[PDB]
Amino acid sequence: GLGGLERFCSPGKGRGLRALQPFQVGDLLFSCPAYAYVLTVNERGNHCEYCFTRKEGLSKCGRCKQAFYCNVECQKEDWPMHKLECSPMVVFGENWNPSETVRLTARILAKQKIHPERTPSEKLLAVKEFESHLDKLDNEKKDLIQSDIAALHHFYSKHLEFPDNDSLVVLFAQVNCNGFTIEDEELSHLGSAIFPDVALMNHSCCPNVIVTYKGTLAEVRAVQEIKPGEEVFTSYIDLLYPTEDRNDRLRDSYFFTCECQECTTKDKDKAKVEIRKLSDPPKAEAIRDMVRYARNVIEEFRRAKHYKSPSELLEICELSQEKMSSVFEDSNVYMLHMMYQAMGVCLYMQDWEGALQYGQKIIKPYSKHYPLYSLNVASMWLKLGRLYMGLEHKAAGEKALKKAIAIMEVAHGKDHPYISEIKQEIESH
Ligand SMILES: O=C(NCCCN1CCCC1)c1cc(-c2ccccc2N2CCN(CCc3ccc(Cl)c(Cl)c3)CC2)nc2n[nH]cc12
Ligand SMILES: C[S@@+](CC[C@H](N)C(=O)[O-])C[C@H]1O[C@@H](n2cnc3c(N)ncnc32)[C@H](O)[C@@H]1O
Ligand SMILES: [Zn+2]
Ligand SMILES: [Zn+2]
Ligand SMILES: [Zn+2]
Repeated sequence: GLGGLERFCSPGKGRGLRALQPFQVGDLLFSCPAYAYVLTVNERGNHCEYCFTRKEGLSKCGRCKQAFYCNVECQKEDWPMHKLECSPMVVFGENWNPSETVRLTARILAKQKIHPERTPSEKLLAVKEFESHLDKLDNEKKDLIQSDIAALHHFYSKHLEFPDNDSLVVLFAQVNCNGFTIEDEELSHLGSAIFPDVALMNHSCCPNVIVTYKGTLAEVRAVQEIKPGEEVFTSYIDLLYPTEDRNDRLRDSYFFTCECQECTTKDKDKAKVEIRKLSDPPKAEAIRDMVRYARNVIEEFRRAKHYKSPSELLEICELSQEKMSSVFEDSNVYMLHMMYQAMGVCLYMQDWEGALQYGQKIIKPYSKHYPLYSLNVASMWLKLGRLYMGLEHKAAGEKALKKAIAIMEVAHGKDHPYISEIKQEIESH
């Protein structure tokens, strides 16, 4: 196993990770190399397929022209995994579209055939031992898994010997329960991976650890002091939202209800759903209605970004904020979500001024709603800093870049390449 830690039976939480020694804020508890991993399609050409290094001048795979590498070594090392997609991409052509979940599951199957023995990524929890929640699956989820199984057979039958359908619904449910997405310093999606020992950790809305990535390596660092005997908890979800919203997401994606201090006390719920203080305050029924509206526009926008124009997307943000502002304060998390979505539309449109004015309204409430060390508030400071720097506002930029570094030093470690990059950005301008 891992030094200073141990696997244990967490009452009402199945298996978990327990500390056998003290850990201070910013200490690295452990690292876990990716068992299986996949670079997201939209990041091809930007990062090396094998090690996830973000570099200019990456070598293109001559066969498929859709895999990029640091050099010939990264290329040869990725071939046992790349071989699953190389020829299929050119033969299926435009028809090649398996979901990221399917791309990852294919590599797990390939890894199980090549390396059946326990890997260095499985010191405490093995891939085969993963929780699946098979018995909890409803018709909607079973249908989704069946769509994934059909795509797995459709695109990856060349090198893989598949187990029966029942073993594959168990596998896909394990991947849903235990899979990780890898994000960059701005929380932008890079890919998906399997980190078995990292999947041992249970959830808390007040976590004592944070997971970050150093290429394909997962790193676990304390964001609170951890004493011997204490369970080590990470957050599975976005902690901006009130208790009900967090537990709806936790029940839906992870089949459990959280009972952490935050969910029990609901301390942050009041400010998260802050109401405008006005002559004749809004009635309880007016609040519940606005909240119902808010959750519906979130869903509406999520669907809309796939097919609506950037001006239509901003229109939804601006109009929903207008309707909500009659009842809701600007610091209210539903206003924040729409402002964050509007900021993203500006960034894509390269409207740096527009992005900056949204970010400026988001950062103070973010700090108030998120825990002391948070990747979401670090990433927002970083975005804000780069916007200021880009728009020639160097003093405001250096200040925001340093605010981001202060959180990142705890979460990513002092020596993290993302911090060396940000420091080079402070140096240059
Ligand atoms: O890293 C992520 N979250 C942080 C905490 C992760 N840790 C890791 C150990 C504990 C928590 C994260 C991972 C994934 C991810 C990565 C790989 C494969 C499938 C992934 N997804 C899983 C969720 N699924 C949603 C719908 C669903 C749910 C259950 C079922 Cl059964 C079905 Cl059918 C469909 C979609 C696929 N995705 C994500 N999205 N947002 C966030 C996501
Ligand atoms: C990635 S696994 C974590 C390790 C898991 N406990 C095991 O024994 O394999 C995620 C699953 O653990 C359970 N879990 C995690 N955090 C929990 C919590 N705070 N309360 C209850 N169950 C939790 C849920 O069943 C969830 O789907
Ligand atoms: Zn590389
Ligand atoms: Zn290729
Ligand atoms: Zn909680």
